[PDB]
Amino acid sequence: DLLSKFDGLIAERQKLLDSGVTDPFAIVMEQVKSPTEAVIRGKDTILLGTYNYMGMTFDPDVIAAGKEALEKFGSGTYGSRMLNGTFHDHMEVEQALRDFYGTTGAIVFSTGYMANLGIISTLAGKGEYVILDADSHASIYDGCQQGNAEIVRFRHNSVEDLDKRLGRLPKEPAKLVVLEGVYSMLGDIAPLKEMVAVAKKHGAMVLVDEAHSMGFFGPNGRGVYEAQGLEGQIDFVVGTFSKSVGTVGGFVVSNHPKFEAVRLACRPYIFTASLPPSVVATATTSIRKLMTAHEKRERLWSNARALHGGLKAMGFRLGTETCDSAIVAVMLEDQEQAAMMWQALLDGGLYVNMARPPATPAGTFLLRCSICAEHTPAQIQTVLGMFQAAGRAVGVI
Amino acid sequence: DLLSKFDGLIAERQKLLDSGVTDPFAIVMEQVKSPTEAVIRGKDTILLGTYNYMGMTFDPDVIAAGKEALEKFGSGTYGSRMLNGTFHDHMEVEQALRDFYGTTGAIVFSTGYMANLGIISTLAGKGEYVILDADSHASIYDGCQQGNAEIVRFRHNSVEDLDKRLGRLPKEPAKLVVLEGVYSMLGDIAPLKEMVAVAKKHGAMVLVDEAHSMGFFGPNGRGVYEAQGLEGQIDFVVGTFSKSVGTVGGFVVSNHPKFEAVRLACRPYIFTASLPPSVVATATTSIRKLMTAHEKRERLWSNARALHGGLKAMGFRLGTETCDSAIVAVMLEDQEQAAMMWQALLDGGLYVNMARPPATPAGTFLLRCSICAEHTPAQIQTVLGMFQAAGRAVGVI
Ligand SMILES: *Cc1c(COP(=O)(O)O)cnc(C)c1O
Ligand SMILES: *Cc1c(COP(=O)(O)O)cnc(C)c1O
Repeated sequence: DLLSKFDGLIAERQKLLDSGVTDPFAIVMEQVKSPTEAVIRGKDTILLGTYNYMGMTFDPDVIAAGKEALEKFGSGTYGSRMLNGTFHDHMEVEQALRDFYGTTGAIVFSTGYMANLGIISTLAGKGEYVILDADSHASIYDGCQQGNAEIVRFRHNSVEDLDKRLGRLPKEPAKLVVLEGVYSMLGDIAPLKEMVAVAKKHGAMVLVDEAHSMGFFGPNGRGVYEAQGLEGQIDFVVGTFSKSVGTVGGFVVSNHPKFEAVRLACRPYIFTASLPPSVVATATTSIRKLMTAHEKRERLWSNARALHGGLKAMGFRLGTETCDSAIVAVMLEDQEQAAMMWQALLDGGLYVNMARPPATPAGTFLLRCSICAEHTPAQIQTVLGMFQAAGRAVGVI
Repeated sequence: DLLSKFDGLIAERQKLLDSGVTDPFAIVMEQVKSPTEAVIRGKDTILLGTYNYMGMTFDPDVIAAGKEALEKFGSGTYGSRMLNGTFHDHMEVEQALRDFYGTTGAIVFSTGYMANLGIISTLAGKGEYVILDADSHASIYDGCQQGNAEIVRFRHNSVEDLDKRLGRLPKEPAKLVVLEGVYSMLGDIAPLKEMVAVAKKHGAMVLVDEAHSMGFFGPNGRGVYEAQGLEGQIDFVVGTFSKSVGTVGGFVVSNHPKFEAVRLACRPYIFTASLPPSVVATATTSIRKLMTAHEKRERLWSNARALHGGLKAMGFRLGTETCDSAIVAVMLEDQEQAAMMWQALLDGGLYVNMARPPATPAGTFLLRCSICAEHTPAQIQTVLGMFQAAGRAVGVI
């Protein structure tokens, strides 16, 4: 029947479960103390495998705004904004995004995934081109699949191949180059300055996903593009509320004068219910605080550099030579070593992300650490000690 | 550039704005009293254009659970359930859905739109068939577009054409018939009993969307399929939290023994952040209450029948001969009459949905009333009086 196609996935998964102890795909946090600590399998555990970059999820203003919105506006919404009306909160979160990014346009979506799906599939039509890195996020590929444009992959992280591939396309049709500021697998950064120069040379529009940079790259925290001096050169910036902001949602911002027309045409925007009052309230409050969260940003980067430098010094192989983002990736030799290391860390009171094939390329086995602004220096030292102990015990270092 | 393709939509929209007064695509509820009343354009307004069927959005247990979840678990989540872990609330809402539908399987998604997008595109692969009503919801069509299956439209509401179209397909490949219980445009009901018999005759699996029926069709409130005696014959049921439950989210339930494999393959499930604690808490609490919300169900249907019967008696042309759902559709003669009627109602203190081409078929111009369990009999009488007054003033009756 229709599920026979999954027999292979089912068998593969079971083999993988049988070879390990804890199922990394079924981690549950049973109680929570903070953005950095929860109980997992009955043990107080430092959280280092989650995307709460700015530790906004327990911010007292964020929480208060969510509670108040529940009280005053209820648990849900009337339906589609366009068809059934909305609370004023939606206009307010879009204004907050305009203010955050310094743009004339902002459109909020129910998720970051849907923001990418919708914007890519709506902007590029039949006969047009979407040009993207070979290792682009799934949501970006899914937007290409949802649309009717031509797809043009370029070799991962290659300015030269972007240039060559773009230059070989027909000149007249409109083109969307889609880039990510941070490559999330290893935590390295895209050469956006150089790539955007290439895109503009070929007359393409540029969309940059800044999901992994919000509040901590660039003078205003707008992202890698801002840090690299590209203010005013990026046609569209897509992001999410689910990493730095601290709730669900997606958005696209732009200065394009016709940007509002996207609401008229974008099916994933039109055909879904608007976000609940509590969600919009937490997002708006968080976004406004992120504009000036200098202390959080400071701690986030200090913590990231401490962890990166500390692990490097211990002899771990990292995904990056320098600490370039809030993701620190430890590279292991094989599937078993990665699982044993991950398990040792978990058993000792540390949760990190494990990434293995086919989620990563064959031959790449990672422990990915995502730093939080609310990690303390002591916690980062504890983490380093836990890595040292597990790494020695397993034989990684 | 990439937005030149919207020049037509932009011009059309502006012409439509110029011909009316209030923009029906930018309705804002500035303050809220209840599920049935808000301030719109400074006026106390009865809400009859929203999808809050069971009035759960201000239920005191629902609100309390949302507030408590914010306090205890914060505003957001760790990321993807599969990759970054989750709170136990996600397993709990899936259990609530298993209990609600009496199924062995339940998978929650970030939206109903994504549940349809994901399940359709994941279940039916290359060489397989998705068979759907010509007037299917956009999310169902978008799932077809996201997937690589063959698409097979059948004539709207035609058991005979479903049968004929199915019978003419190659026999061996697996097939998904996708049906909606309630046709939301006019508020009529699908002949699911007859259509499911046809699907099974041809060996197809059946997916039914029960977004417009949850808590008020069938002995257990499971949907039109339950009401029509199809318990145990439906392979998959898809729904949303955004109508009856009172928050955002989608789900699919099933008794298929391999249903869990969908998590391994379904990209819109994998590549998005899990729903926030407050959202999951409000959903779980609401779903559990909906299992036994007999009083709400009673009022909802009483209100629907009162409105339908009352409008019919006044001489309005309705989309249905009998009151078959909680959507009552008033059919108007032309674009202008619909707008004038809608505007008169709004100005007088009643908000209903207006649906016109190209959202409806050319020649169909609707005012759609969506009833709430928390409407009072007095409010429904007030609504009838408002329709009578506006209809006379505009010339509809
Ligand atoms: C996180 C992320 C997403 C998904 O955002 P959600 O809000 O979790 O749906 C999509 N694309 C990119 C590049 C991301 O980083
Ligand atoms: C309401 C509805 C949807 C959308 O659900 P959201 O949760 O608002 O995304 C999708 N399909 C059908 C048939 C619906 O009725």
